[PDB]
Amino acid sequence: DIQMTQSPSFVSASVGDRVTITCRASQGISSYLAWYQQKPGKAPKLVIYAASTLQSGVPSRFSGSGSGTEFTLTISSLQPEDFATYYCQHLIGLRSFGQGTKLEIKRTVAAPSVFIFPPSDEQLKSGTASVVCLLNNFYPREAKVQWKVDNALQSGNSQESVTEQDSKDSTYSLSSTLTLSKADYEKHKVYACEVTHQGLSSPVTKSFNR
Amino acid sequence: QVQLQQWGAGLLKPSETLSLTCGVYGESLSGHYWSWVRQPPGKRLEWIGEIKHNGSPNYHPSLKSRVTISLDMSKNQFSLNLTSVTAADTAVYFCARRSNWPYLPFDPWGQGTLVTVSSASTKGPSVFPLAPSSKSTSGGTAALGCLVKDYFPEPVTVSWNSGALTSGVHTFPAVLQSSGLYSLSSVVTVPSSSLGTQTYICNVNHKPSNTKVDKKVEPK
Ligand SMILES: *[C@@H]1O[C@H](CO)[C@@H](O)[C@H](O)[C@H]1NC(C)=O
Repeated sequence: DIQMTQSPSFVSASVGDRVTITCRASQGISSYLAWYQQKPGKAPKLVIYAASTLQSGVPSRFSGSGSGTEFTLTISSLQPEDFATYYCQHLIGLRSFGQGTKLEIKRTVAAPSVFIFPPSDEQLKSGTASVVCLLNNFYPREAKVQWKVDNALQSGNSQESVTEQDSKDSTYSLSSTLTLSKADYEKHKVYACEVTHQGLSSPVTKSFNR
Repeated sequence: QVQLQQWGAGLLKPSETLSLTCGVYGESLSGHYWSWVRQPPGKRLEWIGEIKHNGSPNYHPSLKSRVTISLDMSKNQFSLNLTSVTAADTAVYFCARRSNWPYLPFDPWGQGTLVTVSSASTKGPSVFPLAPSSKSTSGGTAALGCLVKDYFPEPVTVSWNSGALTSGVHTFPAVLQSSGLYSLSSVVTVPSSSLGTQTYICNVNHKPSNTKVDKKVEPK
C-alpha cells in the first residue's frame, strides 16, 4: 500500500509570509497527486491537481511542484483566508490522502489568564463534581495543565478542550475539567490547577478550598 | 454551476445500516464518476469508493463487503450504503464528483453529513453555573460561564443574554466523555465592576431532546 506523509504536521506563519508544505509518497506515483484546502466544519476545496496544475479560480499565489515521491505546495504570500488544513491525495490506486498539514496564524507570545471554578451545589446533588480550569486568550497553543488535589497530582480524571484560533486576535482558549464523584470531592480540601506556558515567567497556580 | 446536496439519517445504532444520498444539481451524472469520502473526527480523509456505471463500482478493499454505491439515474442522484455499522464508522461523510483521466481530482464536493454511531440514548443536558468570584478577578476582569453536561447527541447551542452578550465569549468544542455523553463549557470574561449590577444568563438549547434552559449565573 502506498503511503502519503505530509510535513510539517503543523505550521505557524504570519500573514504576508511564504510557506511551503511537503508531501512524500512511500513509492513513486509520477504526477498523480492533488492538494486540497479544508476549513473546520467544511468540505475540502481543490487547489492543485496533477502535482503542479492550478484548479480554475485558484489565486496565483498558490503553486505546486514535484514528481515521483516528493511534492510541494507553496503559498508565496499568505492572506487570512489561506489559513486552513491542507491535504495531499494520491489520484489513483487506493486514493489515499496524507494526514494533513494545519497552517495556523503566527503572532506574539501571549500569557493565559487562568481561572478556576469549584463545582456548583446543584451539581453536587446529582452525585458528580466537575472542577473547571480556564486558560483564556493565549499564544502559542501549547500549554501544560496539571490538577492537584490536596497537593497530589491527578491522572486520568480530566479532559481538555481547545478553541480554534480566534478570527481576530489569533489566540487560543483552553478548558480543563476535573471530574470526581461527590464522595471523593468531599473528602478533600485543596483544589488547584497549575498552568505552564511559554508566556509565563513561572507556573501559575489557581486554587480554592472546598 | 453545480451543487451536490446530501441527505440521509446521521444518528445510528450499532449493526444498523448507514444510508446516504447525494443529489446533483446543475449537471447530469453522465460521463463522470461519483464518489464517497469519509472523515473520522480529527482524522484524515478516506476514499470509500466511486461508480460511473451501475454494476461497475470500485471500492476501498477494506470496506467492499459492507459497502454498496449505486446510481439513481432518472433523478441524477447517487447513494451510499454501509451495513453493520460500529462506532468506528463515526465520521463526516462527503459525496464528490470525479472526472475522467487525465483530470482525476475530487471536484465538486457535497457539504458532508455528520454520522454518529452509538448505543447511547438521547439525553438532554444538565446546565450548571460557573460562578464568578473575587478569586477570579484577573486585574479588573472576571470570568464566568455555564457547564453543559451529559447530553446526546450533538449539538447544543449556547448564547448569552439572548444574544446581547457576544464580546469575550468562548464556547468550547464538545468533548466525548467516557460515559458516551457529550459535555461542553461556555465562558465569558466581563468587567468585575459589572458583577453587582449586570445580569448574566446563558441560554442553552438541545433540539434532539427539545431542551431549553436559561440559567442565571450569579457571583459567590
Ligand atoms: C440501503 O440499505 C437499506 C437498509 O439496509 C435498504 O433498505 C435499501 O434498499 C438500500 N439501498 C438504498 C438505495 O437505500
